[PDB]
Amino acid sequence: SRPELGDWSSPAELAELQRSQLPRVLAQALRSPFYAARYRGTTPPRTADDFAGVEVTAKQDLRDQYPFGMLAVGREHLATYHESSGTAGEPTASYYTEEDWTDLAERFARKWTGIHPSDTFLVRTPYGLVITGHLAQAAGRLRGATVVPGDARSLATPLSRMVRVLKTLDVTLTWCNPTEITMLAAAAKAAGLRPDQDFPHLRAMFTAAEPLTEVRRRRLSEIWGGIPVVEEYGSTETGTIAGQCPEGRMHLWADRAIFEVYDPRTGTLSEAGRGQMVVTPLYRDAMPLLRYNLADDVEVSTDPCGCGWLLPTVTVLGRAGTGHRIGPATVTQQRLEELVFSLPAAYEVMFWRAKAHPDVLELEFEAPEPVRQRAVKELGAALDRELGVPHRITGLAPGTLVPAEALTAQRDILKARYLFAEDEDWDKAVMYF
Amino acid sequence: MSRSRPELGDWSSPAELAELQRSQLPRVLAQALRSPFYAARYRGTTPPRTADDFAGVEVTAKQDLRDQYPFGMLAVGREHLATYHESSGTAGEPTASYYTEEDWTDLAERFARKWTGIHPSDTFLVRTPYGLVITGHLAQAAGRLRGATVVPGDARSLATPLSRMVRVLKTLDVTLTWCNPTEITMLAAAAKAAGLRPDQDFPHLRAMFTAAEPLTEVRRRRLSEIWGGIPVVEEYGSTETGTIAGQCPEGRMHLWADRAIFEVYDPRTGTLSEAGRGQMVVTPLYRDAMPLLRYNLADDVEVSTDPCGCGWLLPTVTVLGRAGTGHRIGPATVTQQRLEELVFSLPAAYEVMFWRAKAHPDVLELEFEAPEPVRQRAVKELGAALDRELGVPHRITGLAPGTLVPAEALTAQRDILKARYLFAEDEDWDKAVMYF
Ligand SMILES: Nc1ncnc2c1ncn2[C@@H]1O[C@H](COP(=O)(O)O)[C@@H](O)[C@H]1O
Ligand SMILES: Nc1ncnc2c1ncn2[C@@H]1O[C@H](COP(=O)(O)O)[C@@H](O)[C@H]1O
Ligand SMILES: Nc1c(O)cccc1C(=O)O
Ligand SMILES: Nc1c(O)cccc1C(=O)O
Ligand SMILES: Nc1c(O)cccc1C(=O)O
Ligand SMILES: Nc1c(O)cccc1C(=O)O
Ligand SMILES: [Mg+2]
Ligand SMILES: [Mg+2]
Ligand SMILES: [Mg+2]
Ligand SMILES: [Zn+2]
Ligand SMILES: [Zn+2]
Repeated sequence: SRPELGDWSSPAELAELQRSQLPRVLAQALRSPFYAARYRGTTPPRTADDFAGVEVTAKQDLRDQYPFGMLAVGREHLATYHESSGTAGEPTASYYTEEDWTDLAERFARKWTGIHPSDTFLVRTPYGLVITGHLAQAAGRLRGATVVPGDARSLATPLSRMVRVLKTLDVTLTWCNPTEITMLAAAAKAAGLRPDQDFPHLRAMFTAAEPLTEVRRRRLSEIWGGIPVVEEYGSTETGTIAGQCPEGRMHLWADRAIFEVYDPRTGTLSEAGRGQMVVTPLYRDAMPLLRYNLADDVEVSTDPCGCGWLLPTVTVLGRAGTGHRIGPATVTQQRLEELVFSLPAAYEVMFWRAKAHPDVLELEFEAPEPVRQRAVKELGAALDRELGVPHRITGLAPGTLVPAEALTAQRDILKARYLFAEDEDWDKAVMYF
Repeated sequence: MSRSRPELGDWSSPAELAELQRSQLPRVLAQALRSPFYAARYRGTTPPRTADDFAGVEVTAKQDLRDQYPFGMLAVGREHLATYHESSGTAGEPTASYYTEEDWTDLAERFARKWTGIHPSDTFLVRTPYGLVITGHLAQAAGRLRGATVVPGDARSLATPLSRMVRVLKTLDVTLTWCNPTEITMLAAAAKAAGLRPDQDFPHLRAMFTAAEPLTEVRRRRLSEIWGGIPVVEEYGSTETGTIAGQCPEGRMHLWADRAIFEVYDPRTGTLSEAGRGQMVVTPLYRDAMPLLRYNLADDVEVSTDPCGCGWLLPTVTVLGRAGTGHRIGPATVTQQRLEELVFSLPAAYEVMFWRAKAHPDVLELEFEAPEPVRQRAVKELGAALDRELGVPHRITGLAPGTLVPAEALTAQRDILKARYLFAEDEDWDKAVMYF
């Protein structure tokens, strides 16, 4: 019913797998109050050729239509409801039928390392309204992997507990953002476990949600013993839209969506190049999207890649591509990250932050005491040689940017209690979290 | 014809129920021996295989589940597990439980035994944790079994503060909630703080499912009244057992005895019986991954086989738990359950929801929040109730709202941020790496 990797042998065959779905997709879209309103008074697009004419759908549209302005089915058919991360003030609602969920789960499950019944899969992203935890769990169950629901941002599951679970359950796969990969490495050391040796069953780490350079991705692999760090690109509104190949580039899942690159200035859409990621999902019923602009800054290739899936590649600059002018130079987060994570691994520089002033780059990072002044000097020389920005670099003690208590605090999972003995803490009566 | 597990109405007498149970025990006892824990227990001797042998079977204690952490109780290949969970309470001494896909169908069916129904027309806010504990996953699996739209509210997540849950309750026309009874009061207080009346401004809310705390009928009825007189539907369960009892329309919880053998353990005499007062013992009948033979939850319960007005033909259960622990204060014994009945007997217009007490050898110290006009009435009436019902000496203090339950818990909104490393000059770079 839905295409599989290897169902097309050329870009022309891929294009027809897409084109054949557009009548159903355009018919389903018009069922939603948003698109019915958009094409009121005129004749709607109904054929594949008409799709070239279709107007972009912006984030602002999804926000204006809160909660169910984008809904194309009866609510009786919805399986789950979700809201996006970012501004709580302007919620972005997304919702999925059971059949919508099978497409979502299949796309996440396209992990070049596999997800198997022999896997124990720690899901360490949030389950609170956002889709990310539910998505990894649904893929885990689709493939028969034992799912350990770690959740994230939950008082029930601090880092100390996740490290104990990683070790004691022989976890084989993780799902968490790239910062959480470093947070778990720092929490592992604090629990007396070496990330590079003491987790012999950990075979791959799945990651997304942040702009991630190859330089940082490779260091995260090295920190955890040289195991694969497998990136994907997605959103609450779209699910997974690209996944890594064994060579380390992300390929667009174009059999399940039409991908286009939007120039915001000219307002023109092309199938490759530099611009804003536009997505038309092909296998949705509940929340149809026509050329939804994620507004992520991306470069799409279509270059023949060494893996040979016959899919375009994508690099996600995102916000990390926003140039800040500092004296004569433009610095991006992506370029700073490459310099920070080019420091030797033995310096253990993982946690850092920078502020762009009009005149100077202020940058702080944690490094153990013996190596700190080497690290400050080498990062300074790297910035001089690569950017020529003025900089004030400060090395900090570990425990300064990422406090020791975040790495080691354990928290009992209490329920409300009302009657206490004299020697008990009655501060946990009603505020027990 | 073609469901493999029993449903309400498949037995017409206690004798028929008993045979539905006994017929599963050879499979259950064979599966139990496959686990390292039971194979070790019955090493060197003859293991139990038949129904008659079950009378002989030794209790499995919580301390056994802790000693066996993580997979000493595992009876199948790890390839067959769907999910892994750990219990609430002490993080220092974890209890693991785990379930195959088929184990999950039994769990989901038991939660779904809600006398109010769960239908495709329902929008179901799941407001218990998804972090290792089973509760969020269990409500979500039942929601999907019955076709209800599941809103994963999670609980104890920085992503879902009460202000956001109130907005969701209202704007999505939520029909069903699942959360502990304290969370029901927290949501009511957050609604008021947002300028919404729980008793009128949520017209689509038709029932509230609850568990996890000892809950008196007096408190349960007040929680119903606060939210407009809608049903508050209780169940009783544990991470290791799933749902073991659920409420009937008359307001008592019935044991799901078609899916487990329930026994009451007297710790003093060390005897197991099918009814009475003591510690809840459970033998689940429809699980493969983590077989349990007479697992003692150690919850303090009263099981009655007395007929209820509902007519389901299952024994009822009351869960005293910790709230049944007598603290002696001179000649009087005070229980949480009895204090709760007095606090929630105060008139609803006084708005007393949040309280706490400490047992001193000489005096009961009790504090609660009440609006200013009514506070002195509340202090006096609760004092007279304690004098009349317990005769304990008491120091009762009424507190300003925002004192036990801060305003920021009820109204604070929190952006769901991702890590950022490079900031413009005017931004807060404190959310770089600690972005929670
Ligand atoms: N691999 C990735 N690299 C960079 N940014 C990503 C990646 N995956 C997700 N994102 C970002 O996360 C957003 C998803 O937002 P949300 O739907 O709120 O979870 C995307 O639109 C991107 O801005
Ligand atoms: N309806 C209920 N009434 C009283 N206590 C309950 C109820 N439901 C659950 N519990 C308690 O919560 C425990 C479950 O603990 P856990 O497995 O850690 O979630 C039970 O063993 C009881 O102590
Ligand atoms: N994927 C995520 C999201 O959507 C929101 C917050 C956190 C994450 C993550 O990967 O941890
Ligand atoms: N990165 C994501 C993904 O791959 C799937 C779904 C959501 C996200 C996200 O960034 O939140
Ligand atoms: N059900 C719960 C649990 O098992 C642990 C902690 C909290 C709850 C709850 O109902 O909120
Ligand atoms: N309270 C619970 C329930 O009702 C079902 C399953 C588990 C629990 C729990 O408290 O762990
Ligand atoms: Mg529905
Ligand atoms: Mg498995
Ligand atoms: Mg328990
Ligand atoms: Zn490739
Ligand atoms: Zn009854």
